[PDB]
Amino acid sequence: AGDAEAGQGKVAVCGACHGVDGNSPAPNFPKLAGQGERYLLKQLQDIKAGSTPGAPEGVGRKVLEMTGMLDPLSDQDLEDIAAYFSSQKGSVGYADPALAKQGEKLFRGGKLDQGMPACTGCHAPNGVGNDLAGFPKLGGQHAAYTAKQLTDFREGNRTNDGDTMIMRGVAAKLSNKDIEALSSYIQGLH
Ligand code: HEC
Ligand code: HEC
Repeated sequence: AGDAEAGQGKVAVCGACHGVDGNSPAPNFPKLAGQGERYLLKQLQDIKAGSTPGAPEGVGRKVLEMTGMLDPLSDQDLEDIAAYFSSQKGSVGYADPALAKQGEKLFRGGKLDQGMPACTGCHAPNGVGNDLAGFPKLGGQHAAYTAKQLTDFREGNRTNDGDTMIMRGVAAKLSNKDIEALSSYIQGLH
């Protein structure tokens, strides 16, 4: 576990994009505020490994917008940063019913015809996740971000679910329309 107060001092470069408290309105930059600490730590570690210049291909999580950024930070610094954002208050955004009605049916019901589970079992009915398990909070996340993650899991661009193999398999059954719908619903969910 990290020291949130210490992490508050280690995130100046992050602020422009993620916001000082981890809530920015920038739709492609994920909100970090109130995310589970274990999840954030894993992602920081994975992003650090996959985004360093010369990283071996397919390792970790390669975030182009964060190349080299986490390189000077030690493990404990990443924990402190995770603790800092997890301690912040998340926000909720807009769920357009034209999309979010179908998004809700998918989120709660899955696509059992295609063997795809509902999302609620791991990410909770209100999208708060399960951080003791490391299942991320989704509720309130920017739709464009969420949509990109589901697309990346489906297309094999995001592969840092290897410890569980879960999201690659889930996202494989989602259409572009399904992803748009889910992401809209999730943006307003709490
Ligand atoms: C804008 C140039 C950024 C700066 C500065 C930092 N981050 Fe970032 N972060 C950025 C993007 C575009 C993304 C998403 C990439 C993609 O998949 O589409 C990210 C992602 C993260 C995450 C993952 C969050 C999740 O929900 O899985 C984390 C934990 C993260 N960023 C942390 C982080 C920190 C601690 C930074 C300062 C050291 C930082 N980011 C800067 C864009 C930008
Ligand atoms: C448990 C069996 C799960 C089910 C069913 C679904 N998800 Fe999931 N999801 C799970 C884990 C273990 C992870 C973490 C992978 C990692 O990198 O450690 C996730 C992650 C996501 C994300 C990424 C969130 C982020 O902040 O980047 C998204 C957007 C997500 N999951 C969406 C999602 C949806 C919409 C699902 C139903 C169709 C769903 N997941 C099911 C575990 C599980």
